[PDB]
Amino acid sequence: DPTLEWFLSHCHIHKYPSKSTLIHQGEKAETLYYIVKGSVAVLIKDEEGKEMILSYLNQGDFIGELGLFEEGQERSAWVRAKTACEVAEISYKKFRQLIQVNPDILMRLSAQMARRLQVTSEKVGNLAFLDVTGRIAQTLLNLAKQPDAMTHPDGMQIKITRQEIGQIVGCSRETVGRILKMLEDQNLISAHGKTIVVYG
Amino acid sequence: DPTLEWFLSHCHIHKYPSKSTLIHQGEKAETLYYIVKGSVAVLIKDEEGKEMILSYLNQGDFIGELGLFEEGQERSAWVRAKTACEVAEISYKKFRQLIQVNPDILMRLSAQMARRLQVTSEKVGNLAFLDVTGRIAQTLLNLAKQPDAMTHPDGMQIKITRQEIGQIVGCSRETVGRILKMLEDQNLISAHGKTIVVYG
DNA sequence: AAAAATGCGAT
DNA sequence: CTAGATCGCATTTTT
DNA sequence: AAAAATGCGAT
DNA sequence: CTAGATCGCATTTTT
Ligand SMILES: Nc1ncnc2c1ncn2[C@@H]1O[C@@H]2COP(=O)(O)O[C@H]2[C@H]1O
Ligand SMILES: Nc1ncnc2c1ncn2[C@@H]1O[C@@H]2COP(=O)(O)O[C@H]2[C@H]1O
Ligand SMILES: Nc1ncnc2c1ncn2[C@@H]1O[C@@H]2COP(=O)(O)O[C@H]2[C@H]1O
Ligand SMILES: Nc1ncnc2c1ncn2[C@@H]1O[C@@H]2COP(=O)(O)O[C@H]2[C@H]1O
Repeated sequence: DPTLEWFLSHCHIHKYPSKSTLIHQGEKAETLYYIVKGSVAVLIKDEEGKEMILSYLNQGDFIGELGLFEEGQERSAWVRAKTACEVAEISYKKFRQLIQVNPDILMRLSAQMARRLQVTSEKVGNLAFLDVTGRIAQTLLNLAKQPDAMTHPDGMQIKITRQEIGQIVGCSRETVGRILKMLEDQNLISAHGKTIVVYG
Repeated sequence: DPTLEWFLSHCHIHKYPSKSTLIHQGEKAETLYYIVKGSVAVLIKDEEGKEMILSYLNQGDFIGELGLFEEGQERSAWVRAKTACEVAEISYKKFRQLIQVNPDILMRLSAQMARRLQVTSEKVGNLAFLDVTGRIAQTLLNLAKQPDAMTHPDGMQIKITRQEIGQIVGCSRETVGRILKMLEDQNLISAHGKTIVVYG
């Protein structure tokens, strides 16, 4: 779209290698991010260090928008890179100015926030209403419908650790591994290492 | 603020008695709400009918904003009145027009969405990281810091059923009642019926 | 060759 | 009862 | 006088 | 093991 090259034209483009940190929880927020290319993960932590992924984010997504509305706000979560990234970055102070010339970009953001709120809420009912099995099941399903999913003769093929599915459904990596074995025991999937074939 | 009487001036003011439904899950969303007075509850459901409160909302809060950004969107949750209410209502079609004359009101909304996303996320870690006891504890604490909380000689006094705390922390009313007894067993609170004194 | 991820499995 | 978290390391799977 | 909310407590 | 969900109704607490 037209207003994109414009917005982009006023941003600092930065790169972040996979596994790195773009945003740190608790720090003063003054910057806005826009993923130009790559995937990141939004995570929160417990006192011990156990992580909980709240979302994944991709091209076309803004990051660090939450601290843009109320003075002296802190980052609400850690944001780490899943792959290599190319993020457009801009100063809140700056951004505020762009949306005056054109509030339409502010709209584009608010929409995202709306979608985000929808899914988080959806994620709340999930933790409240489904048991691990169901949560893992719904996850392999979502994962398989993703574009980065590999096409395989018996269904779709994904790659991910028991550990990370655990940080997604909110359980222990041990519980994942066991539910996994059961889902295979029931001929629903077929896992070998990080590779899981979700049968169709 | 000035832009308020303005926005308000273009809304239909409606009243809703306590226990009633302002928004129904799954229906076509075309209206925006603004709580002028009163408290509501945002809830989602499981196939059985068990409810899960995602939030409470008060004066100064917008409701039904999520379906305002993408064409043909459906309400994401039920919104029910906790008390009697006076809600300002307006057509999305209309609203869209007000934020052109003044995108500043759109800002006010987006902020709310930001805060909402923060707390829901906070609520996700809670379900993932805390056990019922801890969740109930954090809840009586929050409830007691609320303005509608009654001031009592030994601390703060709140009124609420075991059933509803359950729909808040996401557990069975039976589990609430038992944790309650334990918290009293430990001289932390003192419950008699819907009344609970959270000792200070 | 390492660093990460796993599973044990009886509590 | 039913569903999950633990634990310290050696064994196995991935960068 | 009802309608709602509770607790049983052994599984 | 530790933490929670169940179940059908009579008893108790609230509108
Ligand atoms: N309730 C939870 N219990 C345990 N781990 C959790 C929870 N919620 C999120 N997690 C995280 O998810 C991870 C799954 O695998 P791990 O056992 O290695 O470590 C777990 C934590 O880091
Ligand atoms: N629940 C969520 N879902 C999706 N993205 C989120 C969520 N919570 C936080 N984020 C993103 O992660 C960012 C962390 O820092 P900010 O608070 O600046 O802004 C946050 C959002 O961009
Ligand atoms: N995981 C859950 N298990 C049971 N009830 C739940 C859950 N999440 C939300 N709830 C709701 O919270 C209510 C608490 O009291 P009830 O047992 O009457 O009914 C429960 C459901 O309506
Ligand atoms: N997680 C949430 N926290 C707070 N309010 C919410 C949440 N999810 C939905 N709502 C509100 O409830 C409304 C239900 O209908 P809408 O989707 O129009 O818009 C929704 C929001 O106004």
